[PDB]
Amino acid sequence: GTFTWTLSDSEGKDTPGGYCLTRWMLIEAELKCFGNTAVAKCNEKHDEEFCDMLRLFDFNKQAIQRLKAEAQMSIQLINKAVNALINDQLIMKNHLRDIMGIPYCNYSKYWYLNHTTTGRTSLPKCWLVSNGSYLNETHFSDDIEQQADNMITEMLQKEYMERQGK
Amino acid sequence: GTFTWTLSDSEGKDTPGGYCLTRWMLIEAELKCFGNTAVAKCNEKHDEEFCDMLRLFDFNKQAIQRLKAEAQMSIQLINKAVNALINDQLIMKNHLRDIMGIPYCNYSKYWYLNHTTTGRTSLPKCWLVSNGSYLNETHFSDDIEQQADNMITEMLQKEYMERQGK
Amino acid sequence: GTFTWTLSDSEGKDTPGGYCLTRWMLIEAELKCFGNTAVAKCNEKHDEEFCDMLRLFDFNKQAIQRLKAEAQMSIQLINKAVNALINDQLIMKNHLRDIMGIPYCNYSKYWYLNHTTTGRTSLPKCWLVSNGSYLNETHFSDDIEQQADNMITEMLQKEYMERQGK
Amino acid sequence: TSLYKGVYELQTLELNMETLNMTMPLSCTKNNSHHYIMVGNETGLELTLTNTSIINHKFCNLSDAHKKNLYDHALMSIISTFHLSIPNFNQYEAMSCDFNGGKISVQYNLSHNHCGTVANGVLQTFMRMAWGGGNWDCIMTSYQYLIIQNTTWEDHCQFSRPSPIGYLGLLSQRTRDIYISRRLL
Amino acid sequence: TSLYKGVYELQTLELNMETLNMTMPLSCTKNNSHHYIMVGNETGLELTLTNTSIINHKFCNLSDAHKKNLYDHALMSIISTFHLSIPNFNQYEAMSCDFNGGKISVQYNLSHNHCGTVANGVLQTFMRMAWGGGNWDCIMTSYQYLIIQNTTWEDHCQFSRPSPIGYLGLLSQRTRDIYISRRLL
Amino acid sequence: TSLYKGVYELQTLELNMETLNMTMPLSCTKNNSHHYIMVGNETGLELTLTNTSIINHKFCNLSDAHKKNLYDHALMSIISTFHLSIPNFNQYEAMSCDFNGGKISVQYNLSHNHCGTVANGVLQTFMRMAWGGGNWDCIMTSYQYLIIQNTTWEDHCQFSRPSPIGYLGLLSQRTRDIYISRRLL
Ligand SMILES: *[C@@H]1O[C@H](CO[C@@H]2O[C@@H](C)[C@@H](O)[C@@H](O)[C@@H]2O)[C@@H](O[C@@H]2O[C@H](CO)[C@@H](O[C@@H]3O[C@H](CO[C@H]4O[C@H](CO)[C@@H](O)[C@H](O)[C@@H]4O)[C@@H](O)[C@H](O)[C@@H]3O)[C@H](O)[C@H]2NC(C)=O)[C@H](O)[C@H]1NC(C)=O
Ligand SMILES: *[C@@H]1O[C@H](CO[C@@H]2O[C@@H](C)[C@@H](O)[C@@H](O)[C@@H]2O)[C@@H](O[C@@H]2O[C@H](CO)[C@@H](O[C@@H]3O[C@H](CO[C@H]4O[C@H](CO)[C@@H](O)[C@H](O)[C@@H]4O)[C@@H](O)[C@H](O)[C@@H]3O)[C@H](O)[C@H]2NC(C)=O)[C@H](O)[C@H]1NC(C)=O
Ligand SMILES: *[C@@H]1O[C@H](CO)[C@@H](O[C@@H]2O[C@H](CO)[C@@H](O[C@@H]3O[C@H](CO)[C@@H](O)[C@H](O[C@H]4O[C@H](CO)[C@@H](O)[C@H](O)[C@@H]4O)[C@@H]3O)[C@H](O)[C@H]2NC(C)=O)[C@H](O)[C@H]1NC(C)=O
Ligand SMILES: *[C@@H]1O[C@H](CO)[C@@H](O[C@@H]2O[C@H](CO)[C@@H](O[C@@H]3O[C@H](CO)[C@@H](O)[C@H](O[C@H]4O[C@H](CO)[C@@H](O)[C@H](O)[C@@H]4O)[C@@H]3O)[C@H](O)[C@H]2NC(C)=O)[C@H](O)[C@H]1NC(C)=O
Ligand SMILES: *[C@@H]1O[C@H](CO)[C@@H](O[C@@H]2O[C@H](CO)[C@@H](O[C@@H]3O[C@H](CO)[C@@H](O)[C@H](O[C@H]4O[C@H](CO)[C@@H](O)[C@H](O)[C@@H]4O)[C@@H]3O)[C@H](O)[C@H]2NC(C)=O)[C@H](O)[C@H]1NC(C)=O
Ligand SMILES: *[C@@H]1O[C@H](CO)[C@@H](O[C@@H]2O[C@H](CO)[C@@H](O[C@@H]3O[C@H](CO)[C@@H](O)[C@H](O)[C@@H]3O)[C@H](O)[C@H]2NC(C)=O)[C@H](O)[C@H]1NC(C)=O
Ligand SMILES: *[C@@H]1O[C@H](CO)[C@@H](O[C@@H]2O[C@H](CO)[C@@H](O[C@@H]3O[C@H](CO)[C@@H](O)[C@H](O)[C@@H]3O)[C@H](O)[C@H]2NC(C)=O)[C@H](O)[C@H]1NC(C)=O
Ligand SMILES: *[C@@H]1O[C@H](CO)[C@@H](O[C@@H]2O[C@H](CO)[C@@H](O[C@@H]3O[C@H](CO)[C@@H](O)[C@H](O)[C@@H]3O)[C@H](O)[C@H]2NC(C)=O)[C@H](O)[C@H]1NC(C)=O
Ligand SMILES: *[C@@H]1O[C@H](CO)[C@@H](O[C@@H]2O[C@H](CO)[C@@H](O[C@@H]3O[C@H](CO)[C@@H](O)[C@H](O)[C@@H]3O)[C@H](O)[C@H]2NC(C)=O)[C@H](O)[C@H]1NC(C)=O
Ligand SMILES: *[C@@H]1O[C@H](CO)[C@@H](O[C@@H]2O[C@H](CO)[C@@H](O[C@@H]3O[C@H](CO)[C@@H](O)[C@H](O)[C@@H]3O)[C@H](O)[C@H]2NC(C)=O)[C@H](O)[C@H]1NC(C)=O
Ligand SMILES: *[C@@H]1O[C@H](CO[C@@H]2O[C@@H](C)[C@@H](O)[C@@H](O)[C@@H]2O)[C@@H](O[C@@H]2O[C@H](CO)[C@@H](O)[C@H](O)[C@H]2NC(C)=O)[C@H](O)[C@H]1NC(C)=O
Ligand SMILES: *[C@@H]1O[C@H](CO[C@@H]2O[C@@H](C)[C@@H](O)[C@@H](O)[C@@H]2O)[C@@H](O[C@@H]2O[C@H](CO)[C@@H](O)[C@H](O)[C@H]2NC(C)=O)[C@H](O)[C@H]1NC(C)=O
Ligand SMILES: *[C@@H]1O[C@H](CO)[C@@H](O)[C@H](O)[C@H]1NC(C)=O
Ligand SMILES: *[C@@H]1O[C@H](CO)[C@@H](O)[C@H](O)[C@H]1NC(C)=O
Ligand SMILES: *[C@@H]1O[C@H](CO)[C@@H](O)[C@H](O)[C@H]1NC(C)=O
Ligand SMILES: *[C@@H]1O[C@H](CO)[C@@H](O)[C@H](O)[C@H]1NC(C)=O
Ligand SMILES: *[C@@H]1O[C@H](CO)[C@@H](O)[C@H](O)[C@H]1NC(C)=O
Ligand SMILES: *[C@@H]1O[C@H](CO)[C@@H](O)[C@H](O)[C@H]1NC(C)=O
Ligand SMILES: *[C@@H]1O[C@H](CO)[C@@H](O)[C@H](O)[C@H]1NC(C)=O
Repeated sequence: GTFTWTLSDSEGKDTPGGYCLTRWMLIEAELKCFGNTAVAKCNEKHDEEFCDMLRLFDFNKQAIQRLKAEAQMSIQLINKAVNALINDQLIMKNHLRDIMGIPYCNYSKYWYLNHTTTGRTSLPKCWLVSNGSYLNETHFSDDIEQQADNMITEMLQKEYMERQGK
Repeated sequence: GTFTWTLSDSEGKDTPGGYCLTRWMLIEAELKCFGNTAVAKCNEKHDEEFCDMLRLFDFNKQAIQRLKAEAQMSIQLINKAVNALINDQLIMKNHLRDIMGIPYCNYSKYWYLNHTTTGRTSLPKCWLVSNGSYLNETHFSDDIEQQADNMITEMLQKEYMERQGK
Repeated sequence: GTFTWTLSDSEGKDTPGGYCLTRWMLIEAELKCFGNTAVAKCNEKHDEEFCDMLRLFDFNKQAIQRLKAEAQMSIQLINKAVNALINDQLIMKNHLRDIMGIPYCNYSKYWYLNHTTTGRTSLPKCWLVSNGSYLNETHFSDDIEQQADNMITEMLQKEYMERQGK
Repeated sequence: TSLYKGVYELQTLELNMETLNMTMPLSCTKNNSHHYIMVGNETGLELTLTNTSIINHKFCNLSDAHKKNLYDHALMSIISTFHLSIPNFNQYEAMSCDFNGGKISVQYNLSHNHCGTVANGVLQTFMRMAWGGGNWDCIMTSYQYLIIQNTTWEDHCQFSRPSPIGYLGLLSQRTRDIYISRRLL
Repeated sequence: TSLYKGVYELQTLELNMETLNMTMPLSCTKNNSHHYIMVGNETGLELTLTNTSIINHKFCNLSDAHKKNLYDHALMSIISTFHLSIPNFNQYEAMSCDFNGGKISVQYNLSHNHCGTVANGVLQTFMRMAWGGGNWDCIMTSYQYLIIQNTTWEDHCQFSRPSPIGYLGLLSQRTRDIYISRRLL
Repeated sequence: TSLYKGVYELQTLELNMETLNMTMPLSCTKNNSHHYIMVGNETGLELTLTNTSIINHKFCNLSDAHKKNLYDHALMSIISTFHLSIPNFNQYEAMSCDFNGGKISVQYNLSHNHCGTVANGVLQTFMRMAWGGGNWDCIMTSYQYLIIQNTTWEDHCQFSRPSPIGYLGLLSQRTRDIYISRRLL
């Protein structure tokens, strides 16, 4: 089947219907909140590793808050929830790329763009690894440029629709 | 994988490419025909319980009509078709919400908006239950409001593009 | 889960972001290149048999190129990649149509429209078979007209949005 | 009578799932302890939570039942799905059976961390199968036995409407959490 | 020659799927009764519907065959997938085998209501695996036996084109409808 | 310091997946030979590639372990998933175990086409399980044994960060490539 977990409402009011990653979920121990535009894509896309990690973390939080946690683990819970949370085929794809020598995502590191002035961002995409090291930025700069292009096209089209409505 | 069953053509001509639920399939023993807009969402949405029940009912009717039905049951047929018919992960999500004390769907009851003047409707959404009873309307009125807003925005965009083409 | 294999970049520069089928993959032993527009549908659609066969062929080529091919076969490799490459439920649906006497796809033959002047084409759809023979062209001409109308509407909307941007 | 945005009247519908009876099994709940799964209009399974056991031996002669081939194939399929869906089942003594004459009777002894017991896995599977009404997802009851017996059709669905959802959902749970018992499966 | 909307000529293509031979099995049909699944250009399995049995014993020494480890691993995997895909198989005597020297010979005795039989289940799995050629979805044929033997590559695909679709589709069917034969799997 | 299109700054983040410890297992790599899968903050499994065997008998008393019911259920589940994920495992003597007192000790003897051997399947499954960085996808190493024993918590993740991805991905691999060893499963 397909993933189904709905993300819980973001604590931060800056992103009313978005999502916030707290200081504990990140290595740099800061707060990073992503807007409604990026998080809405997570409801329809099937190949965004970041949206699967978001669903995993949100499931973790909800389980910790609504169920009585004990140190002894309920392996069964994750065994039943896994396919409701993530696409295991994404994992298989990254494995196949690994064994074929293509750079692959190991779910640790992600990059995204920031529109300094406004603070709006894009949906983070995985920083691929290859030969035991992270790809150099110059090796995937075309994808970053393409992401910028998408962020432009979509914004102009929304503004046009706005003009249409007024 | 993903569901694939195409809905059969609606008997009622009022909804040319929509779908009609006859008096036998409903508790209110009436005929309810849904338009092209609502049924088109069922081909691409993954979290609409109603579209999974529609696929189940359509499979049932078609099997009853093209195969010689007998009282002894062919569990095998539904066993093989199930994942082609419904997203079992939707079921898993409703189970997880149930065990977490979150209001959940029992696939029994659905609500939708009706535009009296035109007769157009929205895609029915499951009426959630919690603590053994159906949610009071005031508890999820925000979702109904959201549905009205989306049906408005989409209608406006279609009218604009129409204006554009002419 | 859902398929995830990204198509490799087309060798032919005529279709910058499309895909090309070489002379070996076709019975008519010619080269057929499809543009980026048609191939982009393959990333989001779940019921396009042609996009599943494309993923199969692309996996075949990539496996032959990056792995040391030997005559003894590694069935395990395809066993693990299958659900990452194709929707097995599409197959199940075609099986169910077969056993119900409904025309079905046997993944052999595909039809598409060609805009002679420009060379742009549509995404091929499976040529259905029934009672041991291919359907006569007159039996599904309505679907071809539907495809032409949809291609017209989408084209008109792209030029309108162009006009919008300028 | 409820008007939204001044032009959208709110309306409801409820599906009569009973009409699916010929193409999928329908589960329902009579009360807390008694649940049913009907297959067609002629046969089904009664699931009872009870303190009164009906089997007093340690046998479950599945292979003899298969060879004799007297049971109803659909009911045995359902039983197999149920058993294969139990998580972490590792006490074969907890399950006893009677298949003589083609009937299907299976009894789970639930008597005894309480979470890592046969009772919890069995009760979770039962909750999934009827889906009609501890730490983490853990379930505990006061019942000493779960009994599954064949039955004829009757209008049992007083507490919840018949539905195939539990069974269809459970279909994917099969073998998902079984243990290895030998090196060569 | 066939113009639509005035400016769109209708064109077709047919895929040569035989080129997938090195990465996935290819199945094809010789005639109504005979079907094949080839693995690469060297070896494969011949499936024959026939009244003429080739095995006259009741043994199937799978464990000993695993012990000796002389068979082709891909062919044994395919055999396992086929057998695990049969719905409701409950007559182990209906399947007999010979594996001495690494050969693969498997024979299903299909002789016998006709819907609820081993014949039907075996025939549905075979029908899915080759895509060639009762109540509900039930199938019956006049053949008394289905025989599976290893074979060498030869151009056998006279009736249908080679295709991986049957095998790939059957992969998900594995163990979906098997029965429990003991309490601890 | 990296400006794109003059207005877009490229920034990065890294998730601390270790924080998932309470709801899913976390695997990490110490070095080439040693990898670990921890369950919570108290227990886990140490996986070692080695020339030094620790078991010198041919027993694996799985049924007795189930009957005795002294082991950690989560660890047994992980062991079961690992074993059921091995493709084409067909030499049961190559796997030996010790479970007395609730301990877990599992030893795969990798000594010996080289591709169609237990060593290759076990090593691919192990590589998948930790995923910490021959022909086709075939794997060969110089180690003679893979030993899996329980262990207590310590900071082991010097080479790779802890991650649940390998286990979760392997969950779907279960039973996908197991052989049939009898006619009635
Ligand atoms: C579930 O199956 C068991 C076991 O079935 C037996 O074993 C299997 C493998 C097949 O070979 C079956 O044919 C066997 O029956 C059944 O228990 C057995 O029940 C039968 C029928 O009542 C018993 O046979 C009778 O037992 C009496 C004497 O028993 C003594 O001697 C025997 C032989 O030395 C010995 O095994 C037993 O322990 C006693 O010492 C007597 O009435 C009569 O002569 C006849 O032999 C048989 O003994 C039982 N076996 C055991 C191990 O107790 C269950 O009945 C069956 N249950 C259901 C619900 O079907
Ligand atoms: C599939 O496997 C069966 C069973 O194999 C036996 O059991 C397995 C578990 C292993 O222990 C094997 O080593 C066993 O052989 C095979 O049948 C056996 O074939 C062998 C070889 O031909 C037979 O051994 C010969 O049998 C003759 C005498 O048999 C009589 O005495 C024995 C012992 O008391 C008795 O078991 C048998 O019933 C007869 O009463 C004789 O030629 C010679 O001395 C030798 O012992 C063996 O008897 C067979 N077993 C049985 C139970 O019949 C199948 O051949 C094999 N088939 C295939 C296709 O591979
Ligand atoms: C999902 O959960 C919902 C919410 O709990 C649940 O709705 C409940 O369904 C039951 C069963 O239909 C309703 O109980 C009925 O109520 C009255 C008063 O007793 C009677 O109509 C019914 O009893 C008669 O009919 C039965 C069936 O024919 C006979 O067996 C019986 O002898 C009587 O003749 C029955 O008790 C209950 O009222 C609702 N609850 C609400 C709040 O409406 C729904 O069924 C669940 N869906 C599924 C598929 O499980
Ligand atoms: C999907 O369905 C279609 C339609 O039913 C089906 O097409 C059939 O394919 C077979 C196999 O390719 C065709 O059989 C050919 O028929 C002609 C006429 O006799 C012959 O030229 C061919 O013989 C050649 O090939 C043989 C095998 O390689 C050689 O032994 C021989 O020497 C020749 O070289 C061959 O028999 C058949 O004509 C079509 N039918 C139609 C109506 O087109 C197709 O196979 C199905 N696909 C799948 C994957 O199941
Ligand atoms: C995804 O791939 C990346 C790139 O390969 C990989 O990043 C690597 O992670 C390891 C483990 O964190 C890093 O190794 C660290 O390097 C330094 C120098 O040794 C130290 O900070 C670390 O050692 C200390 O911390 C450890 C963890 O607490 C302790 O166990 C240890 O005793 C020390 O206190 C550690 O060795 C490595 O530098 C990076 N590589 C790069 C290029 O950044 C990442 O782990 C992969 N993720 C997954 C989930 O596979
Ligand atoms: C369901 O499981 C319970 C719990 O195991 C079973 O009750 C148990 O019954 C056995 C005998 O079958 C009792 O063991 C005996 O008890 C006394 C000493 O306590 C003595 O007679 C013997 O030495 C032997 O140990 C056991 O105590 C008892 N456990 C209880 C009551 O908690 C029950 O029989 C099972 N039911 C079925 C239908 O299988
Ligand atoms: C089984 O499928 C494989 C893979 O598609 C086929 O092998 C391929 O066969 C073609 C046709 O002979 C080879 O192309 C030719 O190769 C050389 C140059 O490399 C030259 O003769 C031609 O210009 C042409 O390109 C192709 O290389 C070959 N690939 C490999 C990896 O060997 C094989 O033919 C199929 N077998 C059958 C019986 O159909
Ligand atoms: C394939 O299956 C058929 C049907 O089961 C097998 O034929 C059966 O063979 C047995 C003996 O092995 C016959 O039983 C005997 O029949 C007579 C009385 O009818 C008598 O000699 C004995 O008392 C015993 O009952 C059985 O009748 C027969 N069934 C038929 C013909 O329908 C057949 O042997 C199997 N093929 C192979 C290759 O094993
Ligand atoms: C395994 O992961 C869990 C979940 O992330 C960790 O437990 C959590 O640990 C954090 C950091 O110590 C706790 O946050 C702190 O809690 C209190 C207030 O509640 C206070 O000291 C700080 O303001 C901070 O918020 C968090 O509460 C705790 N969660 C639970 C449910 O206990 C755990 O530390 C991780 N284990 C390992 C070995 O890393
Ligand atoms: C792991 O597997 C290896 C390879 O099978 C085991 O070594 C093998 O040990 C057996 C005895 O247990 C040796 O067989 C004997 O060898 C000589 C003649 O070569 C003679 O004493 C007997 O007639 C018998 O055949 C076998 O050669 C040997 N294989 C090797 C060294 O490659 C090893 O014991 C296993 N490890 C554990 C811990 O069980
Ligand atoms: C069914 O019986 C149990 C008690 O079973 C008894 O105790 C077991 C431990 C074992 O020894 C059995 O053989 C015995 O028959 C009832 O549990 C009681 O429930 C009440 C109400 O919740 C509670 O106050 C008591 O403490 C419980 N007693 C024990 C011993 O746990 C249970 O209620 C019975 N179920 C029904 C529906 O009546
Ligand atoms: C672990 O030991 C192997 C050798 O194992 C021996 O040979 C086997 C065939 C079998 O008989 C075992 O019981 C024996 O113990 C080491 O493999 C050697 O590796 C080096 C370096 O790669 C290579 O040059 C040698 O040819 C290998 N020897 C053989 C016999 O293949 C391996 O390196 C050892 N690993 C460690 C970590 O010490
Ligand atoms: C790692 O090695 C492979 C060959 O093993 C090589 O193709 C690749 O370029 C190397 N990685 C980098 C980042 O250069
Ligand atoms: C049902 O009961 C739970 C506690 O058992 C309570 O938290 C919940 O709010 C109740 N549901 C409703 C809708 O009031
Ligand atoms: C094939 O034959 C069946 C009856 O055998 C018939 O119903 C069907 O219509 C035929 N096929 C076509 C395409 O007409
Ligand atoms: C199928 O072909 C085989 C092999 O030539 C032949 O023996 C058999 O008679 C054919 N079967 C039918 C039903 O025509
Ligand atoms: C079947 O396999 C065996 C073992 O390799 C071989 O000797 C035999 O020739 C094969 N049989 C056929 C008919 O090809
Ligand atoms: C890997 O780490 C272990 C544990 O500290 C150590 O014993 C072993 O020497 C290391 N192996 C290698 C190859 O460095
Ligand atoms: C693990 O965490 C629990 C709280 O969840 C705490 O009681 C325990 O001491 C921790 N164990 C270790 C070894 O740090």
